[PDB]
Amino acid sequence: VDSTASRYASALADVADVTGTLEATNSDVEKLIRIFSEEPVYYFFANPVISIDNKRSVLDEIITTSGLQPHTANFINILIDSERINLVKEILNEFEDVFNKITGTEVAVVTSVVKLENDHLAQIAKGVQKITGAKNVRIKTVIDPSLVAGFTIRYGNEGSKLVDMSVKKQLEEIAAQLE
Amino acid sequence: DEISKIIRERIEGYNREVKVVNTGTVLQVGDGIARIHGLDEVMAGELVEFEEGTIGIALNLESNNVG
Amino acid sequence: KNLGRIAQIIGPVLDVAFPPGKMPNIYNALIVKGRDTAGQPMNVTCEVQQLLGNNRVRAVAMSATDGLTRGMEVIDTGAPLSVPVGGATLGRIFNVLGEPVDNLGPVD
Amino acid sequence: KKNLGRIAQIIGPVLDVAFPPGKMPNIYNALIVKGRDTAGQPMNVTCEVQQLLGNNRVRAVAMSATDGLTRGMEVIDTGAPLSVPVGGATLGRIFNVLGEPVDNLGPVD
Repeated sequence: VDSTASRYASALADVADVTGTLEATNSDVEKLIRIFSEEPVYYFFANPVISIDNKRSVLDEIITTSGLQPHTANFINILIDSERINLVKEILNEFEDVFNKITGTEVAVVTSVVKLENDHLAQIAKGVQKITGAKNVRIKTVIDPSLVAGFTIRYGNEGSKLVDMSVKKQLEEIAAQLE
Repeated sequence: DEISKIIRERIEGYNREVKVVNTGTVLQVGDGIARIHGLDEVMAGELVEFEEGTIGIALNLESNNVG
Repeated sequence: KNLGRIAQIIGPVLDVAFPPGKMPNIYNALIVKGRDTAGQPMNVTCEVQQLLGNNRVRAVAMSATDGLTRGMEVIDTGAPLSVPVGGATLGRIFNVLGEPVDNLGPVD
Repeated sequence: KKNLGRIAQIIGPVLDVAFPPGKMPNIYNALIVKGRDTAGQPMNVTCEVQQLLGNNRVRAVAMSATDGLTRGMEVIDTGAPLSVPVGGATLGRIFNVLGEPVDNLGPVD
């Protein structure tokens, strides 16, 4: 994924890797994602019929009222001066992913009617640590009453690899009774 | 994250400044056409007027701009 | 049945947003309830010719798109283009979409 | 007049100039580049604007040689189209689009 945005987030992740502030910068971009979940500030920054000076003033004001480093603020200033402000949501959504990449914490997603314990989470996490090479393995659960028998796990670069133990048995034997 | 009340007020004030209900503004005018910002309520073919009244009609009703 | 919004119209072609999960299949009719020149409501149909993605579908309008503003409420039928068929069709001149234009009366 | 534009992109005969956000020249105005030749003396490459590109940037048209202009030069607006001398003065002189007598004779009214 060499997108229009992934080079920016990989550059910021590289800067945080050399400078050594990665786990802080992830909280920084979480604050910025919570900022850019809203419509008015995102519309303020995205639209092209607002002059640059008041944009400078209000970004400096958000930095002063939220207390951030120029390590982060320079990226947003570069984004606005390069007119990539429309894709800040994309850059920040992929930056946690490239953090997981260069810091080896693979997100594991499972979906079922699940009411699990620490045993299920821990064992499948250590198994996918062995088979995918996670430095640390981290978990996520999705609770959905659709799948009856087992589960459905997703993982990979974009959750691309899938081995579901709920309905593959179902669909397999439904296709195999006629075959 | 913290959105302060002065920041929120300046943001909403500027957004009301740029986004007036009846109007919009001009983005680019290349050789006899216009790409107008906003005008999210207007109709294709419905005539528009600029500053100094030079009349124009709208056809290329896109998502960011309108032609 | 999903109620959609207009993103763009460019002459007769359209860009119709939709709910994040639900979307019409290709060649589903699109009912866009609009207005006339004096504002009385009128209906202009469209046909999904393409699914561009990101909850946007390309729609070619069977009626002229004068009466349809941006952001207008678009309604999906889900099924393809329905036309009445049977003994009612014999002896009557139709439009593109089954609504007759002999003006003896409406369809049955 | 009394402003400063920055050359931003030169693809041959076409020029991208940026202006301060308020003051923007009208279409079919006449810029004038305060450029220089290979000898460094201040030489002019007069310039006609055709289109507002947007994002306080415009696209222009160069009326003379482009070989010798750099990204970071300066340009001044006249606020009017390319004026040309008229009347009994312009009778018997070779003329260019820049209103310059090209034949080896003196200046004009």
